[PDB]
Amino acid sequence: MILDTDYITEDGKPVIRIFKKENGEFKIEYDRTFEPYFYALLKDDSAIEEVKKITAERHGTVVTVKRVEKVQKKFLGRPVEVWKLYFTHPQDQPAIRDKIREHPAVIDIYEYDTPFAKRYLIDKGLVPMEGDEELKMLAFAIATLYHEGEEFAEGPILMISYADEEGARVITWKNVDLPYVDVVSTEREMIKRFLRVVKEKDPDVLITYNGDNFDFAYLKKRCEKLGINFALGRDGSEPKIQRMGDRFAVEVKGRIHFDLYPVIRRTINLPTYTLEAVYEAVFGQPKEKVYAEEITTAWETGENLERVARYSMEDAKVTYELGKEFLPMEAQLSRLIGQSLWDVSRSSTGNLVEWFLLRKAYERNELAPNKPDEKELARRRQKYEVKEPERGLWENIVYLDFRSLYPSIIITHNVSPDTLNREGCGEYDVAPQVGHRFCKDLPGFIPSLLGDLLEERQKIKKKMKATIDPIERKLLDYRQRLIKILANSVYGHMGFENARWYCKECAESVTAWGREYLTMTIKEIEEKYGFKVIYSDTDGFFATIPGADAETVKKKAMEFLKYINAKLPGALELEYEGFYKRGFFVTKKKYAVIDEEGKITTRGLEIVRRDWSEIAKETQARVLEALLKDGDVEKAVRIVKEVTEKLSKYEVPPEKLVIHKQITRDLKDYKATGPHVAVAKRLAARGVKIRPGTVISYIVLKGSGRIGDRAIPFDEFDPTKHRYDAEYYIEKQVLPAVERILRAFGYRKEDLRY
DNA sequence: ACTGTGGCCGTGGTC
DNA sequence: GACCACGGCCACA
Ligand SMILES: [Mg+2]
Ligand SMILES: [Mg+2]
Ligand SMILES: [Mg+2]
Ligand SMILES: [Mg+2]
Repeated sequence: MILDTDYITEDGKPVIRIFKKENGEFKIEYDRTFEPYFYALLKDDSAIEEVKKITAERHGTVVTVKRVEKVQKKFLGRPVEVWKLYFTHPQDQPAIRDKIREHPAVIDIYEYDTPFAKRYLIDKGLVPMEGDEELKMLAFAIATLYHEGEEFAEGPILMISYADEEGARVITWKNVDLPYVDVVSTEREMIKRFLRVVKEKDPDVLITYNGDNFDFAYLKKRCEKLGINFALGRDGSEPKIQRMGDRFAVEVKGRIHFDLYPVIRRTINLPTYTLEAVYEAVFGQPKEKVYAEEITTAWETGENLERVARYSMEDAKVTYELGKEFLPMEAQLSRLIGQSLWDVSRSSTGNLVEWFLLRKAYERNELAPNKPDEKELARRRQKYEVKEPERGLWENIVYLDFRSLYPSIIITHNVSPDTLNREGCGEYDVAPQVGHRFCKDLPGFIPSLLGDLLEERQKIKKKMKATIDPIERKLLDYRQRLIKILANSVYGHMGFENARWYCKECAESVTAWGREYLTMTIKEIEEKYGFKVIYSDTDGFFATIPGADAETVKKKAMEFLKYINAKLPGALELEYEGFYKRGFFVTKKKYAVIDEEGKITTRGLEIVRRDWSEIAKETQARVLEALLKDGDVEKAVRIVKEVTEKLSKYEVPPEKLVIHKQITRDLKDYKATGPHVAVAKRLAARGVKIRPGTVISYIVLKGSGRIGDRAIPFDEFDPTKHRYDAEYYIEKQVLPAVERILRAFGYRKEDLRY
């Protein structure tokens, strides 16, 4: 199994290293014969000699074209003759590529900015993370001594914690009597102890959380201060800082630094991304947070240091658990993209798509088109630009959707930049409305690879059902799901402004075909099957037979699938997603349906909005049940009049009136002072410490004037000298919760209260 | 350019 | 009345 590749330099020449793990053994393969290159397209094939003589300067040396060779690659669908230019060293290219491009006889240059070690992976057809190899993993965290006004890492590192399958431990230079704590003399001997542990365990993977920006940079600054060779690399090197945009990232040679933060940040969407919040979201169990000022106070007074020891241990432990949870998916992703786990764990699929396409382009000898320049990226920028669902309560609803609508469209009509308006074909498909014509004589680049992807995904869903190993099944699943994402990302790439295979005509052709096939499918189910489509968005629809039992709907639906799938061209295929006993649809992307087993599902309808109070969420839930499990609209509206009256009589437990709002920043950085902010500023003066991330649990008291002036914290609430604002919780919590739901039923806000 | 972007919204509060 | 800061949805894996 290939972990990664880099290169070093021996006497000015590049030496590819290939870090590998085979049969549980770590190996470094050296390749001293791989040559950097890029392509050039010339006005006349005779001007090659003058191009060979183009020189530049890097450092105190002359940059020369080592050698050239004439090759034939596909470009815009047809074979072309281009000159493959070779050089001595990777770093030669950025110094001479502009001189070759500025040459008059050179029309353009291609594939000139490919990182040398990633180029090696593609040309040699190597795939990271492929094989059986069980990777050894170890996670680690640090706890430091902060003081406001100090430079970064000016204070020492207090504790270092690690965690693996053998447990979680902490190393520190103050005596803490706990069985998972090892005590050393100094911060120096602590960092040295950590280095020994890592060398001893020899992990393939080091897992951090924000290690790219905090942990390694702190360990670095302390190691330079204390003169420690922080030789975490398997080749004796120190961790290496790479800059990815304004972002910083850290690699450890021979291992994989898996920083969880960039992976979590694009897989789940949370208000803030603390380790504790992420562990909560992923595993449901809580994690206590000890703050910088608390850790500093504890270290200085020696009090409650065991609490900081447990927090350090927990940081490591949950980071190892998060690592075991999220690495296999990312490993499958890198195997699919054909790039390193280090790389794919730090980039969005919209950008990983180009690496996948670029590998496909090499596999099929297709000259990759260049990324756009500034003027071109300007012309590609275009401004952002469906019938409202049917009102009422609907019963016996089925949802039918298209299997990979946009990918199937690309494959069925051979949509691709290299097929758009290709002259001299005998068969074209014409896109509705936008009129673009795509050749059908030869398969296109994008459709051909999208076909292999969709076919692969189908094979893997079959092998999934024929696998008893739950580990193997889970990895197959990850692969199948990522394929679906990658195919859609390939469609999206065709519309991306910075995309190499950009093609606006291809993209708007695909949406045009999508609208045509969707409206067609709806017209067929209503006209020839008596269905009524209730709701539709892009690639699926809800529908039922008006006035029909459940079985008649389900059976007649499966018949429509046989009918429409036969009528549909090519890879266009409709499928059956689910049945729903009842459901109502408010507006686009806002609806509620109930599964026969009772499980209710909702689209953006607010149900966990923490912005809201328990009294409002409760009423919303009860209204949904009376609407979907009971079908009584009047029972729902009765519930609303019951709760609004119970609030007005001060008969609702104040505990259900607490509004939990998160403070996002420092109070000094708040321009508009809202109700939770006004409580936070009031608490800060009384002596409390508020900080970015604190939660304010407040209640609104009865009064005129600003809401913030009547808001007190709930632990400050006394039911005998405080009266809550019943009108506020009626008109601005419960009624706004249920108004949009019951406006689709013709009930106006004035019909829901007292 | 996922300690960022894009789209839709709403509300508390100056001025 | 007019406008803004600041949050909540849905995407971006
Ligand atoms: Mg290029
Ligand atoms: Mg720690
Ligand atoms: Mg760092
Ligand atoms: Mg190539």
